[PDB]
Amino acid sequence: LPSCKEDEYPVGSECCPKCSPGYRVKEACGTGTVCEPCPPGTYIAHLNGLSKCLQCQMCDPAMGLRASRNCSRTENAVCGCSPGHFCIVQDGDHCAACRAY
Repeated sequence: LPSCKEDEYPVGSECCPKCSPGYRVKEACGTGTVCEPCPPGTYIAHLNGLSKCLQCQMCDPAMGLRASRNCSRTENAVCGCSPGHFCIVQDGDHCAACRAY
């Protein structure tokens, strides 16, 4: 009847622990869950009840964008502007669009 805790997600009639950041679900609990590392070029930054990780953002310099932070398992890559450009469309720290000076 009561909800799973935050570290938990629902499986069948059970409430099973989530995988730590950088990990995807290998097999559900039944015992807790057995979490296994994100594959290369993917990540997850929060606790995870998924069997998939998130694809990393990449930075295409043919659009005047350069990686300001690299993609790890616990954090996504963040894009910045390549020289000669300034950012015109943002999402916090990630620049999604550049204009030439």
